[PDB]
Amino acid sequence: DQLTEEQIAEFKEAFSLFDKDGDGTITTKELGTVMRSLGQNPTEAELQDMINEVDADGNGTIDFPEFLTMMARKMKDTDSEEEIREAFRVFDKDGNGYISAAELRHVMTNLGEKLTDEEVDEMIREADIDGDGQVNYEEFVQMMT
Amino acid sequence: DQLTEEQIAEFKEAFSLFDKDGDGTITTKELGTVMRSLGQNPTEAELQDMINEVDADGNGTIDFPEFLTMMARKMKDTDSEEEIREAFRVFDKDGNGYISAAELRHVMTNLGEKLTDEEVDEMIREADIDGDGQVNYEEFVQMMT
Amino acid sequence: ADKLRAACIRIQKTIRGWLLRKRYLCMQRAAITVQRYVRGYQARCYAKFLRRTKAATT
Repeated sequence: DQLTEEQIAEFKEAFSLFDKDGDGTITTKELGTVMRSLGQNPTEAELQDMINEVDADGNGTIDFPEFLTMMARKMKDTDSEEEIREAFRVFDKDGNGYISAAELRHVMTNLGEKLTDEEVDEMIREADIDGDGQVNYEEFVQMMT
Repeated sequence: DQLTEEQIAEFKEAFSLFDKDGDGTITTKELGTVMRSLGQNPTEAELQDMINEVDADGNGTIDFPEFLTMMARKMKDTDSEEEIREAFRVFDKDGNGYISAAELRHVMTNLGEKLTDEEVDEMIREADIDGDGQVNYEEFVQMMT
Repeated sequence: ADKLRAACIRIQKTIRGWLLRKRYLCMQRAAITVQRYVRGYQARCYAKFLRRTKAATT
C-alpha cells in the first residue's frame, strides 16, 4: 500500500506552501505544522520520534521524499470529536459541559506537552467566556475538528 | 545517586500544575497531593515531618529545590508489594488472600489515618470492587502498583 | 502505635496514593489530547492563511 497520485498531489501542495525557496525542503521546526495542515493531529513526542528516525537537525530541514515516506506510515486516522470531548470532560467538574477558562489556561500551559500562553490565548479568544468565567467547551470540540 | 534529568522533568511538570502562579512554590498543605500524584505513598505523619523540616518560618510553602529533596529522600524508602500484602493479611483471618469489602471499608475509616467516606467510596469505584464482595488484595496491591 | 494500626496505615497510604496518581495520569493524557488538537487546528488556520495569500502572490 502507498500514496495515490491524488494524495501525492495533495501532499506536495501542502508541503510546498511551507517551502520558502521552492528548493524542495521544509524546516524541521515546521514538520508538524505541515502534517497538521493535512488533517493529522500528532503529539510533540511523535514528531520528535519521526525527526530522529531520519536523523534530521532540529535547526535543519526535511525533504519531500522523506516527508512523503513519513506521511505514508505515520499518517493516522483514529481521531474523532468524541476523544477531544472526553479529554475536556476530564476537567469538567460539574459535568454540565463547561470548564473554567482560567483552569484550562493553567493546565494547558503546565501539564503535558504544554502550550505557550499565546497559543492558549488564541484558543480561548475564539470562545465565549461567561459570567462565572466558564466556557462551553463543545465550542472547542467543534472548531478543532 | 540522585534524580535523573527525566525524573526532574516529571516532577517539575506535576509541581508546576499545583504551583498556582508559577512563583516556584506549592502550599505545604498540598505537598501530599503532589507527591502522591507523582507516585510516592507517604503517610500523613511523614508529610507533617517533611513540612516541619522546612516550614519553621511558618510561611507554609515549599519551593522546587526542597521539593526535589523530599522526593529523592522519600524515594529511598519505598514499601514493596509483599509488605503491602502483609499489611492486608493481618486483616485476613484465614490465610486465603482475600478480605471482605465491608471489613476493608471499616478499617479504612476507623483506624490509622482515617480515610473519608468519599475516599473509600472512590476506592471501591475506581477499583471496581463489589461493595458486598471479597477483595483479592494480592491483585488489588498489584493494581495499585 | 500498634500492629492493627500500622497495618491499616500502610494500606491507607497506598490507596490514597494510587487514587491521586490515577487521577494525575488521567489529567496528563487529557492535556496532551487537548494540546494536539489545539496545535492541529491553529496550524490548519495558518495554512489557510498561507493558501489565501499565495493566490495573491504575483
